Amino acid sequence: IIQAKRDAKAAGSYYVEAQHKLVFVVRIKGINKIPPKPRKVLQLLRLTRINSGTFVKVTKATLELLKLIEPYVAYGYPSYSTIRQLVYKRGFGKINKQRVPLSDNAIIEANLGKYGILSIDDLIHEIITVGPHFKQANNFLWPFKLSNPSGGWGVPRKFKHFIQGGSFGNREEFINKLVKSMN
Amino acid sequence: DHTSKQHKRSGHRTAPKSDNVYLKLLVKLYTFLARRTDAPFNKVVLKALFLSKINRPPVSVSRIARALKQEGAANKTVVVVGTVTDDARIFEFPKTTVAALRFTAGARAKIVKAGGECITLDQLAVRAPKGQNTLILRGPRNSREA
Amino acid sequence: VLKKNPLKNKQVLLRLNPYAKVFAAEKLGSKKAEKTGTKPAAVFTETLKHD
Amino acid sequence: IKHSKCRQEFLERVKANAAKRAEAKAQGVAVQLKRQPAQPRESRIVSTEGNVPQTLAPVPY
Amino acid sequence: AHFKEYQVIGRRLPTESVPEPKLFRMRIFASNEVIAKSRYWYFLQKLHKVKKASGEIVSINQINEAHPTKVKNFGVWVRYDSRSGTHNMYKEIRDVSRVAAVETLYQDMAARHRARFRSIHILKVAEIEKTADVKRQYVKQFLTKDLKFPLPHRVQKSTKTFSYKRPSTF
RNA sequence: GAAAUUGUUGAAAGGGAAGGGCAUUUGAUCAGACA
RNA sequence: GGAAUACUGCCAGCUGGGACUGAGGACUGCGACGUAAGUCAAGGAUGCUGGCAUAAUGGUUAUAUGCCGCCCGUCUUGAAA
RNA sequence: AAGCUCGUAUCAGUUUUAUGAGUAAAUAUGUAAGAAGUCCUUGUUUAAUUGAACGUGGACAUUUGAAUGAAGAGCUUUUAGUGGGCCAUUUUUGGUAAGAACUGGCGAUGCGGGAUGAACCGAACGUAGAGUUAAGGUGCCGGAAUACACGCUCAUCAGACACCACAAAAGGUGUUAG
RNA sequence: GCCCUGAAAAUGGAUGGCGCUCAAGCGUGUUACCUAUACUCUACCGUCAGGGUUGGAUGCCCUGACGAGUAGGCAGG
RNA sequence: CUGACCGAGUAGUGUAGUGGGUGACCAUACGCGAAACUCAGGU
Repeated sequence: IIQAKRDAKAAGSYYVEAQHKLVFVVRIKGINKIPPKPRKVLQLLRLTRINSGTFVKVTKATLELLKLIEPYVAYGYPSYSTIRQLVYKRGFGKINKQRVPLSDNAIIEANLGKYGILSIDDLIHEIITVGPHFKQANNFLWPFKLSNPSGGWGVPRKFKHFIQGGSFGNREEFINKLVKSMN
Repeated sequence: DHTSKQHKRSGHRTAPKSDNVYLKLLVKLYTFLARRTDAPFNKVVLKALFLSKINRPPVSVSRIARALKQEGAANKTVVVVGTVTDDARIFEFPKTTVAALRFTAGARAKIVKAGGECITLDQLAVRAPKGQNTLILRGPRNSREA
Repeated sequence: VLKKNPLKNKQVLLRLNPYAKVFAAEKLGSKKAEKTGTKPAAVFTETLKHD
Repeated sequence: IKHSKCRQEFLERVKANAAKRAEAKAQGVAVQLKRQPAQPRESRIVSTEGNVPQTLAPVPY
Repeated sequence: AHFKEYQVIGRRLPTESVPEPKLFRMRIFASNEVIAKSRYWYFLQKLHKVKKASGEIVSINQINEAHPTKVKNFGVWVRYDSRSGTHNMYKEIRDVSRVAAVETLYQDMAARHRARFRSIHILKVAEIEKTADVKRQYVKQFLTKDLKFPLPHRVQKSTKTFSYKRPSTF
């Protein structure tokens, strides 16, 4: 990507990165006083409780859902390091009906080898590099229970758009910093 | 946050309401068989044992003959979880083995006369641990006034 | 009984991913790049500094 | 009272999907008849060789 | 923290019969790339018929100051929306760089006019190389040759809460 | 031979209320075990 | 024309100090260091040392102080009224 | 509450695809996204088994007909309390200064903040240990910077943080900038 | 933009008080700080759910989620 | 009687602020988004 950018710049052209196919969404507001529409949208995304997030496939259907829950969630484009740290620290794989930690590659293999994923690294690759079995891996991963950001959210008031100096909204590149503090 | 009920109980029974000692022994035996055999027959028999008296209508001896007339069912063993009641409407009873919790005096006498052999559920399980060559008959439920 | 955390206690990290041992050999984080003389095009530079 | 193209297009798409399934069974290939939502646009190279990028300078006031 | 300058170019994503639009560009001041892109979209939507859904940012690059260490008299034209109808405003700020000049302008507008960031429009900022064309007295006074002034009533800061010397100024 | 109420002796506190909750200092009192 | 620094992100880079927790209870499993024997920071604390062996720690209560606490039941869309 | 029959189960207070409904949007409202479906052939009211209808032969099993999520779906018996509630938001009407339609709260609600509050901002509650935050604050009462940086105020009832219990036009030879 | 009038009553009174004027007032920007029964990590009681157990069976072990509440229902004491 | 970077991203509208304003009202960010109208063609 960087080589293509340099070539375009040196040849009187402006290379544009492909629109990100993966986003990370973290709940920012509580349960009380949530209108039914955003409440149902968050429920479908498995954002049961505040300071919890899940990986969402970037699609026009999911984009419209995110548009509705915009005031209540903060999301962006996670980096490889952030995804790896999340999977290694808060990585809990869904088994029949219980939340079991991914403490060994054997556990992942016994419940996700049907699709060729048999190790935590393979799951991380499928998540960051959205593949055909992205939905299966995303559903298999339990929603991440994230702590509050160490050092504060960095804004006087959370309930404002990121463009307006708040916390929610689109923080595409700054989502990694928030995730690292919250992880 | 929650989406379903805070705490939801299972929609199936665990132990019979009756305190009969012998019935509980059969329940224990069938639970062990179902857990260590996974046979659908054992699971069905275990589930039927938890049904109440109303939900366990008696099966007439004529109804046993009804099933035995099916193609290939002449030699199948008939298992009735409830009680087998006699029926004078049938004048000839095919010679067959019947397994049930309780057998009425008339039904037992008719079965013995017809060359059959009344048997308890435990004996049937001993003969058929996996429920092979077994037939299950459930008595009419709409018959009871409701 | 207790969930141990990767990124520290390197035994668990090596258990989860044997490639971590190979990662350390070259360290896979400080690899030297290759310099190139791809000077930016005149149009881009003119449009950047100028309005 | 209501009878519109809503269902007619569904049957037309069903027929098209059946034809595509027949084609993919005759020739080895993924059936690919499952509709997919609009996907993000891929990367591409844009050049200003044709027209210089003008500056708007939001003067209107 | 400090404001950043980004060059933002929009494409107005092409389609058949509408290929390769003119690639409009703008100069945007913002603290981060996201805010710069949002402001660029806000200006573009008002200027002509374009939208974020039907457009994309061709490229964003930070415009570093050519001479970060040099005193310049920056001429500023700003349209600010007060409680009543908005009106034009021309200001001059003696600063070291465009970023610093814009940062000082924002504070000056917020203080002397209560104009918030939402209501501030940056029409144009241009360095004034000439000297005879300066029109604002408060910046002109600083251009006098060999200018020297004192700092009367200097006040010091004390770490301890109690002082025995009863300090003085200068 | 109970409580409401009262007197004697011992202890404690009390500047227009008392009583209660988390938390500790001081006074009194108290059970247990030591190849 | 030759460089750094600033900003930014990465390091399955190193390391000092402080706080809480010691839950499980003979082995079985996943891993690392070793030619091997074996060892280990690898599915939950071990090793050594000192004082006391008693009102020393600790419980009950009298009372000292940091903060809080409105008067019980019924009724009322609502009460301390 | 008691449960009964089935079980991967069809579903969804949500989006996307297709289009009705509207000089006429937006929000919503209606139907579908098929295995209980599609196709070739063929048996038992039209002039004609021409066709409807239900069967047999044959072709496709699951990228099988969009996304996401689902402590499963349906079914039977019976019953304790309420059937007058109050506050807040949007639309409509009325109006110098209340009546109908929507959704969220209190009533049934603790905890932090607004010195207190039922309608407010956070957040909904097992008993404990450590850490990070929300709103709210960093002169003392009151735990936190008499923190940093840019501009304005002399007020003889200044000023001091939405709901809070709230005034402007206008006048001033007060003051700052256009 | 800031200030006075515009905004006149009756016991004495309240940005909450003390109190403050390059504010400890006003608009805005930048940092570190205090914490709720909220969030993150862990110990324990209980409810629920999924498994193991023929060698105190309603018994014992492992795993996962949760604990608001008036009228009222059930269950265990 | 059709196409259009044509009205116009205008009117209008869902969502959020301890946003401004005594009030009337207004601006911002996440979106949707027209018609009459204009040019040409049609008849």
